[PDB]
Amino acid sequence: ARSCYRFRTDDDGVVDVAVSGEDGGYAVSVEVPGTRGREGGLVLRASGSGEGVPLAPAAGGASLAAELSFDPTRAPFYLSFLLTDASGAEIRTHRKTSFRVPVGVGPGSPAPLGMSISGDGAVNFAVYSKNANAVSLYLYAAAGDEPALEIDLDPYIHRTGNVWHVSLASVDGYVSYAFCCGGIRRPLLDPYAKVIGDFVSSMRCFASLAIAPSYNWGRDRHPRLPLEKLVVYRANVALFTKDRSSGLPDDAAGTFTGLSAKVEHFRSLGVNAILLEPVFPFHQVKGPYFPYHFFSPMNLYSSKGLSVSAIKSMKDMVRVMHRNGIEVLLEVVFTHTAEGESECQTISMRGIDNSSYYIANGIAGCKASILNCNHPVTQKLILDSLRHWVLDFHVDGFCFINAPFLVRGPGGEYLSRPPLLEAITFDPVLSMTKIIADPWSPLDISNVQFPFPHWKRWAEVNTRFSIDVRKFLKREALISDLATRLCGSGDLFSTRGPAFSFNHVSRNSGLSLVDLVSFSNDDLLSESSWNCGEEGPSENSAVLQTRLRQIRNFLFILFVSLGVPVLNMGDECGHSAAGSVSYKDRGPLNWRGMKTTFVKEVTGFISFLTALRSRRGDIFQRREFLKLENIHWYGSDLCEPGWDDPTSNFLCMHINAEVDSVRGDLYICFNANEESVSAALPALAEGSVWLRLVDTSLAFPGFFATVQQVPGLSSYHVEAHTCVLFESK
Amino acid sequence: ERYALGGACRVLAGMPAPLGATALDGGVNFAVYSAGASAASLCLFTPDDLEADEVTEEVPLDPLFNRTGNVWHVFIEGELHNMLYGYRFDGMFAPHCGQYFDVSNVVVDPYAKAVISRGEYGVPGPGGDCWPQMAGMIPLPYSTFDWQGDLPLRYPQKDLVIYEMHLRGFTKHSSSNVEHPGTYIGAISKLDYLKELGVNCVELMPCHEFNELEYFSCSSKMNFWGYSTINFFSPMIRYSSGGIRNCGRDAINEFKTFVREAHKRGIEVIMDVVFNHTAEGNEKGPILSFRGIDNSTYYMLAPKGEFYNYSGCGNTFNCNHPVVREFIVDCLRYWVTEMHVDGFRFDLASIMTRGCSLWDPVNVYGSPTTTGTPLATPPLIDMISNDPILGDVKLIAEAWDAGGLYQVGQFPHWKIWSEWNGKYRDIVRQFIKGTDGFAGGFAECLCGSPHLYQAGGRKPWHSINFVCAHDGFTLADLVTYNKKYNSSNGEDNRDGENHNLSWNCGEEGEFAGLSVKRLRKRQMRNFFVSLMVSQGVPMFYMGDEYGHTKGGNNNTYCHDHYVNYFRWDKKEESSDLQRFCSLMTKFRKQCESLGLADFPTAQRLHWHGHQPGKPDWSETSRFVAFSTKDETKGEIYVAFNASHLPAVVGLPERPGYRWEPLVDTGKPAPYDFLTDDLPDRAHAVHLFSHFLNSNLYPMLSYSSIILELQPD
Ligand SMILES: OC[C@@H]1O[C@@H](O[C@@H]2[C@@H](O)[C@H](O)[C@H](O[C@@H]3[C@@H](O)[C@H](O)[C@H](O[C@H]4[C@H](O)[C@@H](O)[C@@H](O[C@H]5[C@H](O)[C@@H](O)[C@@H](O[C@H]6[C@H](O)[C@@H](O)[C@@H](O[C@H]7[C@H](O)[C@@H](O)[C@@H](O)O[C@@H]7CO)O[C@@H]6CO)O[C@@H]5CO)O[C@@H]4CO)O[C@H]3CO)O[C@H]2CO)[C@@H](O)[C@H](O)[C@H]1O
Ligand SMILES: OC[C@H]1O[C@H](O[C@H]2[C@H](O)[C@@H](O)[C@@H](O[C@H]3[C@H](O)[C@@H](O)[C@@H](O)O[C@@H]3CO)O[C@@H]2CO)[C@H](O)[C@@H](O)[C@@H]1O
Ligand SMILES: OC[C@H]1O[C@H](O[C@H]2[C@H](O)[C@@H](O)[C@@H](O[C@H]3[C@H](O)[C@@H](O)[C@@H](O)O[C@@H]3CO)O[C@@H]2CO)[C@H](O)[C@@H](O)[C@@H]1O
Ligand SMILES: OC[C@H]1O[C@H](O)[C@H](O)[C@@H](O)[C@@H]1O
Ligand SMILES: OC[C@H]1O[C@H](O)[C@H](O)[C@@H](O)[C@@H]1O
Ligand SMILES: OC[C@H]1O[C@H](O)[C@H](O)[C@@H](O)[C@@H]1O
Ligand SMILES: OC[C@H]1O[C@H](O)[C@H](O)[C@@H](O)[C@@H]1O
Ligand SMILES: OC[C@H]1O[C@H](O)[C@H](O)[C@@H](O)[C@@H]1O
Ligand SMILES: OC[C@H]1O[C@H](O)[C@H](O)[C@@H](O)[C@@H]1O
Ligand SMILES: OC[C@H]1O[C@H](O)[C@H](O)[C@@H](O)[C@@H]1O
Repeated sequence: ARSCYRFRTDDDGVVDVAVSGEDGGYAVSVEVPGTRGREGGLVLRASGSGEGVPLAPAAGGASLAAELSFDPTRAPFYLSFLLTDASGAEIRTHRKTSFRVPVGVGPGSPAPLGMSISGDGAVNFAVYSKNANAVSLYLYAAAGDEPALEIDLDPYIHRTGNVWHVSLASVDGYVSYAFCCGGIRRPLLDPYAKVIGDFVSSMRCFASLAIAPSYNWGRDRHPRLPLEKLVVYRANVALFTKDRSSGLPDDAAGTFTGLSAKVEHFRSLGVNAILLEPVFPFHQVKGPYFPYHFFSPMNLYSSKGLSVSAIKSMKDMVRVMHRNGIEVLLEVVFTHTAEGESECQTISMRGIDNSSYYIANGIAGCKASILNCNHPVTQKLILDSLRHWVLDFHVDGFCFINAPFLVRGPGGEYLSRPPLLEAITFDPVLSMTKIIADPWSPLDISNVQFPFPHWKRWAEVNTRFSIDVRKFLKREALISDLATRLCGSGDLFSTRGPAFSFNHVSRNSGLSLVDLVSFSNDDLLSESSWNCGEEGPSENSAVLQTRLRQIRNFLFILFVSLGVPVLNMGDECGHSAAGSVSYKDRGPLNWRGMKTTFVKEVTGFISFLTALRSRRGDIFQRREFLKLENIHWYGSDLCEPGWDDPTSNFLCMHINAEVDSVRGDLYICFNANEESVSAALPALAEGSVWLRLVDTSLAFPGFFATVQQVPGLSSYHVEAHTCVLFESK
Repeated sequence: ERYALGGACRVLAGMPAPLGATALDGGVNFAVYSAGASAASLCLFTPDDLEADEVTEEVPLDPLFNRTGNVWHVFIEGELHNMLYGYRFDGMFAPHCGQYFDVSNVVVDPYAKAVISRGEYGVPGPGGDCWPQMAGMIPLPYSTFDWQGDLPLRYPQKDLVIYEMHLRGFTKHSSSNVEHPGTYIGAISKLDYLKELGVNCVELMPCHEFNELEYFSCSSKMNFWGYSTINFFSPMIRYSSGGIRNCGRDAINEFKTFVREAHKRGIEVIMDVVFNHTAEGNEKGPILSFRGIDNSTYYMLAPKGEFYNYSGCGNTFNCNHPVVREFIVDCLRYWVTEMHVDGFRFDLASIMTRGCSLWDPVNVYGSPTTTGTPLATPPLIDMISNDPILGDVKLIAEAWDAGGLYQVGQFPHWKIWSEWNGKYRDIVRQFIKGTDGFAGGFAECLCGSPHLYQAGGRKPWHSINFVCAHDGFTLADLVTYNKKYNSSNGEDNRDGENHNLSWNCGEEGEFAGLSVKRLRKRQMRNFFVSLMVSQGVPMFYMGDEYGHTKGGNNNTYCHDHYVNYFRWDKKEESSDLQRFCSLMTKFRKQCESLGLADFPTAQRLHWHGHQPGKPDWSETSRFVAFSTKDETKGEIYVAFNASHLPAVVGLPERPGYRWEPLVDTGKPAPYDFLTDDLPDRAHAVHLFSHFLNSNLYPMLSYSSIILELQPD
């Protein structure tokens, strides 16, 4: 139990200082080897005091030496001294400094970044800070307000390059730690901390010194579901079950345990992938989309309200989902944080080194700190975070919010070769996880429409799908747009496939399904919504019937298009937002509605559509676009539709089931017109008759038949605002 | 449930990081990246079995439990430190597509810390096999080296004098009188000589693992310099006296020991790393580590599977691929944290600026910048410059390659990277030899090349000034031969720089008249003076301090004999030049105005000609003189007369002061440099006092002088 420090002197010599802890004080043995430069003996002026402890010949006269002792129970300190030869001349380090050594704390190691436990039991701390030239470690014990212990780090011993580091014999009696950088006494949160404390707003958080217990994953295995056979369901951990109607105990609602308790509800809809909203720790004021930390889940989502309980609960939820065959996808915000320009907002890395982690003055019209995503240090932080969330929490994929922002360089420019995205795409550990680019940004600055790079690996959320479907149902779009979106949006995913198009008609933000058919005013023109004849809720029977038909049409288009349908939380049960387009106004999910006939219809229709997708995997769950010989476009009576005619809001798809076991053709009619229209069914071989499976103008018993039979070349009468699906048998 | 070593050892899943064998929890965790491999197995050898080229044990890897993403991994409980390991990968063999998988090959992990193939330098394997089976060393659960409190010197780079040295050649000659010639330990007993020579930094020529017999099977040549690396995490085990003892661990420790001793004597260590290519060569070369794991990832390939050749050595390392970037940064961090290296010099560093094929619009966006195109902000150099650890070490770059890319003054630097100033070399070689139109360029060289480094935000000490290196003429050959003599290399004298900018000082060859020999001595001292008075970091190759000669051969990469050895017996014969060089280095150290942290300003530095204040910058000028204010010397006047004519140069008029001679390369030794150790220094000064009293100095042709302003 000792530590050596070999100081190079300024007179071509060496000074070896060995610090050994006592079984309680400390013993510091100074040894000057060599000769010539010290001809005549020298004295150890410890801080230049009236003492000096003259060095006596210790080894054969070649090695002069002295020994000092320091009392026990003394907090870590620094022994600073000079050497004076027998002529009055002083002797200093080669940096023209007084030989300074630590007592009570070892040198430490530069890796791993963060807090590590060594084989002996010593706790290693390592933190990167290029801007700072003075770093100190604060250790807080159980309540503390002020540090229970403060350890300044010597810039010469406790530093390798730009990584400050220090080892401690033990941390007994201490529960958390923090870093002070530059000289400002504000504690800082270690970026690489895996366990953290509770936020306290000036802002304050401390990394816990406890190590997360080893988690027994048992036989847990990644579902590894093919991207094509994916039906996503976005969910907010808090709002999903925090309502008392969910029937969960308090402190179990709104948590990961509550999320896992509804795996049967998830399975009932045919869902096999839940897309959680950001689970990183976040400021309560700004919301989940402004994270402070990137290595643990938020403690509000744990039953006990702690970060360790949060880790355990989230791992349990992932285990339950994996054993139930459902993948877990995390929405991750790596484009900005909740930290502020001022010193009160600074918590984690705006203080440690904000020249590396953040862009100069951020961007225009945005106070939120914009991360320097393409700076190598930030690249490493983000990549380590992703690897931690994959290897540790067994996450199946990530949906990168504000993904376009990740392509911008330090100066706010647009990089032609974004290094961070390239690193993410070709990370060996992450090669099997799904990566999805989400253009929507919580900020107030829309970036640009541009060609996000994918390497045939990135999926994308297709907002164009939402806009086009909404417009078509609103009668302000050409049928060519609906044709493009139904066939997998090949204009955008030509080189990837339909499966890489994450379709959606309603998001956590904006208007919900029941709000796209009820709320349509001047301010909501951006949502491309239609009030169906009367703004706000109403009692007009015709209007309500039209709204029900519109909801059915939205779900039908979502689940019959080529791609991955992404179902927002509450869409299945009419979770109204009261006409607000802000995600912050969304509330807890009212589960009672699950016993209604309206929600019965919605959930049954969604389940039927998912079952149709599963059964006819050769049509909807394809890795490649449908051939341009098994798709035909027809109008009122088996005729060329008016692609360029804006007034024609009717269209028909005929899909030839390529029988490369027999397969049945499909015929889908979309009618957004305010008036009915005839539909001439295609021709079928002798003995085959169309089966009317979907008709959105009927009541629940018959709305989605698993059946009515129709001979070939017949003429159906599509009612206004309806979708019809037939399948040859 | 599975067991590896006849049931004794247990086999678990493991974890994918860190890559390479790692001692952990009473066992060893192996992890290796391979994207194209459909199957993989871990092959364990015992040293005797590896000698026989037989696998002691083979643990197959399940693609379900022993593969996370593109990283195969497996954990084995037990005491495996005394065995060696490799991998056997099964995939597609398709040279046209860039795949080379073959189960008959056992490959060495790129992250292996020691590659055990042979023990003795230049001794083939059992049967003349120059390419015997190689394996990697399995780590111990603890470190077995005492650093003795070693701390990083962190000398400011302006205070560096760099000594490029070959580890084997430094002590391999019989005249070294060391216990182990040609090893790290053998070199440890000469760091005292280096310290007394004035050096405080040693640039080791490639000490990474390499095969010295790769040129030996065909032909009968050696690979002396070692610019073809097998393993990058591993030191050369044939440069250690231990050899393959304790599975190479001893060799590792030996290298560490050398470093430690260098730091005990106040000498920083800079490793010469060669990341731009590998010993595997082109498709026709051996498959050792990278080609058998992922050729399409680790190498630059044209669309038809051909190997891009920008290094000139057969293949090009895909430096800017993300995986290769991570590998290179990890290797450098390992050499800095584990082996306590102070800096790196990158061979053909410009190859690290050329982009990879991943950004071809075919791969990204699926359909229509290309492979090998130099980049403005290469990702690898960005990762090195802004690395938490590597950002604060020396980062010297040889800014060019064999593909025609030349980036001196333009290497993407982030205001961090230094460079081998080849323009300084050319300009100084051309001025000191008497060439027209190089007075202004020479003056710029003396000032740290502000026209190259000042605009970009770099300082004078980011320029690594050098006149001679391992490749090219030595300092003595630079003044003895007009043209190269490379017939011994075997390639019909087609090797090495053809534009040497050298001058035989009259007659050619080592057999010349007395006047030519004295002129050569003058020229050697002039080169050293120019190197030691310039702003920047002076770098010189080993042997230039005593006049090492390679017989006119300016490319001796394949000679394991005395032509590349430090001649300790010939050092004593030419101890006058060694004394002059040591005194010049000490003089540079003492002067406050030579190792400047910023470019010289007109306030401190004044330019003169044959008369003060009237420099001649014309194309016919061959004289450059200046005076520099000095906080310790008062003022120093330096003058170079590269003309073939003597000149009585007037000195600046400083009322109440006199110029006292210090250095004159024309004087006979020891009067070429005046020190108090000469009992008759005062008499020597008095014999020229009649010139110095009228502010004059008589200079021979091709000679330099340094004077100090003393009160009088
Ligand atoms: O970046 C460094 C740079 O240069 C420094 O100094 C240079 C230094 O790096 C080198 O020594 C350099 O030498 C080069 C070679 O590097 C390079 O090869 C070059 O050009 C040719 C060369 O003519 C051939 O090598 C050519 O084809 C060969 C393959 O490349 C090679 O892989 C070889 O592979 C194996 C071969 O199949 C086989 O013969 C085998 O040998 C035996 C085995 O025992 C076994 O197979 C048995 O069964 O039988 C065989 C014997 O038959 O081993 C071979 C490899 O070990 O196959 C081809 C040969 O047929 O490729 C290259 C293409 O470029 O030629 C020389 C020229 O010098 O030059 C130095 C210059 O200085 C520094 O100066 C500098 O600082 C630095 O920047
Ligand atoms: O340069 C002409 C000039 O000087 C002559 O003396 C010597 C030159 O000063 C000197 O440079 C050298 O010329 C050699 C070149 O430096 C070098 O490229 C070499 O490889 O070839 C040249 C010589 O072969 O040598 C000359 C003398 O030989 C000469 O004395 C003056 O009259 C003349 O004005
Ligand atoms: O004195 C400080 C000054 O020193 C250096 O400037 C000198 C140049 O190094 C040197 O080349 C020379 O420049 C002259 C050209 O050679 C000549 O062709 C002509 O056109 O005039 C030039 C300058 O007038 O002399 C200058 C000093 O006169 C150094 O480069 C500067 O950074 C530094 O400020
Ligand atoms: O989006 C569909 C449009 O393009 C198509 O290739 C067809 O010509 C027709 O369906 C329409 O013109
Ligand atoms: O098929 C309807 C349309 O879908 C697509 O967007 C393609 O352009 C083509 O398939 C057609 O124009
Ligand atoms: O990118 C391809 C586009 O046109 C094609 O012919 C496909 O049939 C369709 O799925 C897509 O719209
Ligand atoms: O899937 C059928 C495909 O055939 C086409 O020639 C193109 O590849 C694409 O436009 C189309 O989707
Ligand atoms: O390509 C031109 C340059 O190439 C090389 O790197 C040489 O070192 C240099 O002398 C030459 O001028
Ligand atoms: O100066 C070094 C010489 O050898 C190198 O390997 C370069 O490829 C060449 O350009 C240069 O002339
Ligand atoms: O032809 C092989 C040549 O390759 C390189 O570019 C070296 O600069 C040169 O010294 C060597 O002879």
